[PDB]
Amino acid sequence: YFQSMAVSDPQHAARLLRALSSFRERFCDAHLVLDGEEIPVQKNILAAASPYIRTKLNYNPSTYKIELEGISVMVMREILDYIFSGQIRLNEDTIQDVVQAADLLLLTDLKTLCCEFL
Amino acid sequence: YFQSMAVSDPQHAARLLRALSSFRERFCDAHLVLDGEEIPVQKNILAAASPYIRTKLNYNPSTYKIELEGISVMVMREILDYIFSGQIRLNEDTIQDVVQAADLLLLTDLKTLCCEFL
Repeated sequence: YFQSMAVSDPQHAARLLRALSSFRERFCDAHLVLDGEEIPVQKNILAAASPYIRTKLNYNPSTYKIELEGISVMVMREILDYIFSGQIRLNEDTIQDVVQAADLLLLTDLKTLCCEFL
Repeated sequence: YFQSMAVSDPQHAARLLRALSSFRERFCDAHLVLDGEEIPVQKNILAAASPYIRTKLNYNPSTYKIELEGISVMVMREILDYIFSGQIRLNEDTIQDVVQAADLLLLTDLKTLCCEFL
C-alpha cells in the first residue's frame, strides 16, 4: 500500500495571529478614519474579520483610507484588540456600544460572544 | 463592587485564518519568486509565519519581490497551504524536502510537526 497523510496543528492559527499582532507598527496598508482620528491598519486582516470592511473595499477602492464615523475611537480600539487576539474587554458602560459596533461591522461571532454575557 | 471582564473566543484565530485563505486571489502585496515562478502573496502573513521572510523584508525592501530559489514550487505550495490552514500534506517522497524547507524558512513548529511523523 501507498500512504499519504494530512497533519493539522490546531494552535497554528493563534500563533500566526500573535505574530501579526506584533506588526501593528511597513505592513500597515491603510488608515482607519474614525472621528478625526487615523489608525494605521493592515487591510487584509480587517477585511477578513469584518465583511463590512471587505465590501467597503470593493466599492471604495496616496494613503488609502477606510472611513468609519459610526463607532467611537475607544470602542474600535477594543475591537481591533479582539481582531488580533480573540479576546474582548467588556464593562457595564461598554458592552452595549460594543454590541452595536459588532453589528455595524458584521462581526457576527463577536456579537454572539457579547450577548452571552447579558 | 465594580466588575470588568475579558472574554476570549478560542476559535477566532482559525476563523480569521479561513477568511484570509479566501483572499489568496487586491490583497496580494508581493510576489514570491521561486524557480522562474511567481506566486502573488500577502506580505504580512508570510512575514508573520516565517521569521526568515520577516528578516528578508527588513534587509531587502514596481511590484515587490521576495526571492526564494532554495525550495521547489511544489513544496512551497504545500507550505503556503500550511500557513493558511495549519494542515500540511506529507508523503514518503516529500517529508524530507518539507522538513528542509521548514528549516530554511525558520518554520520551527512546522518542523516539529514533521519530525513527529518519523
